Amino acid sequence: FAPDAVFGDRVRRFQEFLDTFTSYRDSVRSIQVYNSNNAANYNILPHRIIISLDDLREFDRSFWSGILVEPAYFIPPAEKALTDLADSMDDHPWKLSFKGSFGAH
Amino acid sequence: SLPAHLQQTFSPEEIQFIVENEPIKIFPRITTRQKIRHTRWQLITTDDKALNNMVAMRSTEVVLWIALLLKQQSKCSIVAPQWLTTKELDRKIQYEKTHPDRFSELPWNWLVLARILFNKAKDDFHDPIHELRGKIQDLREIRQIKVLKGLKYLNESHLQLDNLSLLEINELRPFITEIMDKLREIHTASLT
Amino acid sequence: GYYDIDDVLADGTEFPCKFQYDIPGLGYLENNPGRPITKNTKLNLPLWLARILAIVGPVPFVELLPPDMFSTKVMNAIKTDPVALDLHSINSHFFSLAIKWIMLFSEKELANVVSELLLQRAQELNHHASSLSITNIATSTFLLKLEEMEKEIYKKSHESYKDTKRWMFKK
Amino acid sequence: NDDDNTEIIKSFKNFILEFRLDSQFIYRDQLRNNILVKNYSLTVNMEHLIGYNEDIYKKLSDEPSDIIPLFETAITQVAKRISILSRASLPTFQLILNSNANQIPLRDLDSEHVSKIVRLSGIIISTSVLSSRATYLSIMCRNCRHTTSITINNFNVSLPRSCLSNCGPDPYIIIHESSKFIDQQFLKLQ
Amino acid sequence: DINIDDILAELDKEVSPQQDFSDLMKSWKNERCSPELLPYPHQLMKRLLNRISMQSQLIENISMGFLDNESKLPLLCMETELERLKFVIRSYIRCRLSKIDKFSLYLRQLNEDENSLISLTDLLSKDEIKYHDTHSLIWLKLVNDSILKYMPEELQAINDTEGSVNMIDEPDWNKFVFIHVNGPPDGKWNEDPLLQENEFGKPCYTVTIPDLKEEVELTIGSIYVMRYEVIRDLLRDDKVALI
Amino acid sequence: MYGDLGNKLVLEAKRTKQLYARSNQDVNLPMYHEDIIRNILKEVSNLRKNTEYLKEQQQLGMLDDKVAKCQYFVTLLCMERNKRCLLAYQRLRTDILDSMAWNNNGLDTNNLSHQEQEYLKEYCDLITDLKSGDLVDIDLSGSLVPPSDVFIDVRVLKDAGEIQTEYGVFNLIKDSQFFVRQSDVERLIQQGYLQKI
Ligand SMILES: [Zn+2]
Repeated sequence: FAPDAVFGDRVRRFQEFLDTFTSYRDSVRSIQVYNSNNAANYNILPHRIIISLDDLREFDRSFWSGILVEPAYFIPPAEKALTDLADSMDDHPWKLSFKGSFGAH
Repeated sequence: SLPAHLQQTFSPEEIQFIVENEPIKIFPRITTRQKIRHTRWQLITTDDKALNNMVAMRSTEVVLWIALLLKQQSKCSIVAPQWLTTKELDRKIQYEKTHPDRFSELPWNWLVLARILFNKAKDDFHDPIHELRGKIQDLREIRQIKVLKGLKYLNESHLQLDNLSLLEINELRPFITEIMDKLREIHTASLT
Repeated sequence: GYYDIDDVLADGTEFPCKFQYDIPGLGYLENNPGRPITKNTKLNLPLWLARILAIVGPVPFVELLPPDMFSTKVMNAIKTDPVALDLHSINSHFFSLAIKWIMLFSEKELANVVSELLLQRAQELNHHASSLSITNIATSTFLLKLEEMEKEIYKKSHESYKDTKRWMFKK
Repeated sequence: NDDDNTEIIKSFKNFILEFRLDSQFIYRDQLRNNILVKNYSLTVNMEHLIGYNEDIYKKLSDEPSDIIPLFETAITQVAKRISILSRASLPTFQLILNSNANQIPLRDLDSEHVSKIVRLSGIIISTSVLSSRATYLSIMCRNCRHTTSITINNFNVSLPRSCLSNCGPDPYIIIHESSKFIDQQFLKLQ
Repeated sequence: DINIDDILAELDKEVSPQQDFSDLMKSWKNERCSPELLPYPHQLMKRLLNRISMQSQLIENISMGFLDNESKLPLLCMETELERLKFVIRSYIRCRLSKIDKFSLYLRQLNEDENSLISLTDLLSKDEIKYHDTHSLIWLKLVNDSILKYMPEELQAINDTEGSVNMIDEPDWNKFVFIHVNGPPDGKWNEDPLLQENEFGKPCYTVTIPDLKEEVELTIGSIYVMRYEVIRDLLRDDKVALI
Repeated sequence: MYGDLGNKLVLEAKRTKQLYARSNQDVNLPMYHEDIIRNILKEVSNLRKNTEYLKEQQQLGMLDDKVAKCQYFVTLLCMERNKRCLLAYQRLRTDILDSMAWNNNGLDTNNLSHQEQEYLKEYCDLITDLKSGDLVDIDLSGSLVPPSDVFIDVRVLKDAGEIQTEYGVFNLIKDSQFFVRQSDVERLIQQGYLQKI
């Protein structure tokens, strides 16, 4: 098993997650338009999203437990997919944050 | 009127009592068959004939509690059932290792009878008893792994446990029935 | 069972009720027999009472608000890590109360989640019940996080294993 | 050397699998019961090890720092054999020793006791935080990315000095994602 | 070759105390594990108690003959036989007395219900009828004087079925039990109507879990954990037995 | 509030259940909670007086089709709850007394109510009625551990002198030891005079 061979599938699964729970797309676009307005109007929101980890569990438990137990192999594809989502919005690497129900962690 | 711990299961002693009612093959060391050229057994729970017609080292079959009562004295030797030998137990171990899902078809009394005969008839085995104890231990350990795998699939509906021993069942009974009962109660509560 | 003591105790736990009518004289539930209860009064009542006032009315006399023990917070905590969760600290009778709540309001989601919780905890409970001395701290911690329902199942199971081990090894 | 190590390991596997008193296989049962509650260790009474085969205890007491790792390895193999179905993972089990040998008071321990098993008593005056020690290092060469791994046993270790087939003067680095670690604590006994 | 096994069979063909003890063992094993109070084997128990009396009198007579060839071993087997047999009857009766303790009000309901297909004197022994009646009266007197004297006339009934919780405890009919699928008590698989072929051509019974609307094939000679109600009539006909 | 004393009483019930369930012997059951029971019974009498007051005032007619219906239903439910708590407590102590009857008396009295004392007497009379009737050939009050051995060694734990049995005697000399039929000494093992197996 080598991580690179599964990176693409992990990317598209997190992309499907972000497409499903569209509140994260709305958050990305809200940050972008806030920053664009404040850049032009002459203070800046960061390129960071807090995902409810419960949403990622209810979507795909395997990927969720991947984020929890093997983040070194699961956060980079998730952040790549998020950066690609931000790129897909109209006109820098985006980062992730987590909330909820960590259990034994 | 029935103790709390006997309410819905058998004690291990009761399991032994059940197993003790099985017939077993013995070599008598007394002669009771009278020649043509005195007390008879006169039982009511089991067949009287074999005990009344014993001859020394003509092997014959009697109920196990009588065989043990005779083997408490020197007056008998209890022949091990064919499965309780090194080669046969090794075949069952290989079956258990080869078929992860199934339990091997050891007889339902196997742990109980192994315990009984290793303690009360330690000198009657053709095989060295330390190897038989070792292989009985191998079997119980492997079967316990399979039990743990099985408990991952408890249901509100039913379960199947093809060749599990009477003692293994009785050990698990006040857990499996309780958990499947509570899964049923959760499930049926949801129905309109 | 009618005389099942752990059921009598579970019925004694309290749930959030919202009254749907202005009713004189019931103010003793609000600790004063001389005043009415009013519509949209929000009050905690024992389940043996709240179960009934939520069905008799027509609009029933009480609506039962979602209790915290079945809130989205607790359900998410259940759905991540069933064995690590301290159900006893959530509610000592959580399974009996979940069964009663599922029966009172037919709710497939909660029935599934509570079934999943019970099964996944039953595995760990059987592991600690099966392990015997020849108490271990890893067992001693886990038995704190068990409900009274689960403590009963544990004692019965562990006693069965211990009795079997006793019989096998002592002549 | 590893032929003799294999024979030592097999001897300990037989000690776990065969040692029995009054119809109970106490070490098989203890190992299983420990595995169920997920503590991966075994407590061995050295009276039983002596009683089983005093040659084994002679090997152990002659040089415990080489023999204890082999005993731990034997415990892992039996652990798998009694808890995982053969042909349908666990860490390296800690060996814990119980003993009734004559105590040496703390002030008498000196150069003659170096590398010997020792029994003593005292009062713990301090307990440090849980430092992390490697059991297994994943390793690779900084230049040619030759990849290997080093298993470590904590009885007295290093990285290799130069690459195992130019790679520069001191070439190896650790890969922490596939390396494995354990808790280590310091106590001060008075 | 021409098969002849039936010809050989028609040539070869040319109650017992042991079966009674085996039926007692079956009754005891089924009673201990079932939630319901099973019907009493009236005739079997009459015969067993007769045999215990006669065997005791025999052992007495032989002991007198010894006191007033002389091998003690058969007497020892007779003595410990009667001890083992009396243990089985004792355990069986004590168990179903405990069940009567649990279901005293439900059994009273079956007695009161004129529409019932079960009469209490089918289900219970004469001694169990005595025990049920007088234990019910004595417990009822205790709680009447202690407690129910002080309740209003709305609430003095001890068998209130309409209250906020039902006072009558009944058997948990869908309680899970272990069973071994005997098949018919005869070897005549061809004679059993419920028996049928499973996949792989091995016999079975199909039973329906009514809540789940699901069929399950109880194949002969294998062990299942089943809701008691779902198997209840197969158990009534000895096609399965509780482990 | 009207449910509380019932909850106190059934918490008492649960604690005495655990007390009995932790040991192999019959633990002597704790004191009968006369005070909490009297407080509950007085509370029930007050709830009865409230129903009487209300069913009087249904002649005066205040909003009775709902309001009197509600007050009546609530106080009725309070009485049902208090009955359930009282009967749960009494049924547990009944169960433990039945257990003790079969274990010993059918072969600490201050802690019972007088109803419970005469109940225990009547229940022992019932057990003896069973083992004295038909089925008499089985000592129905005997043990439920299966007979594993017919002959046993027994060590005399307390002195009792010369006693006869069916065809002989035992002189129960302190710290003597017999080898004897178990069925001839079982009564003395139950009565605590003989030690082994
Ligand atoms: Zn290199």
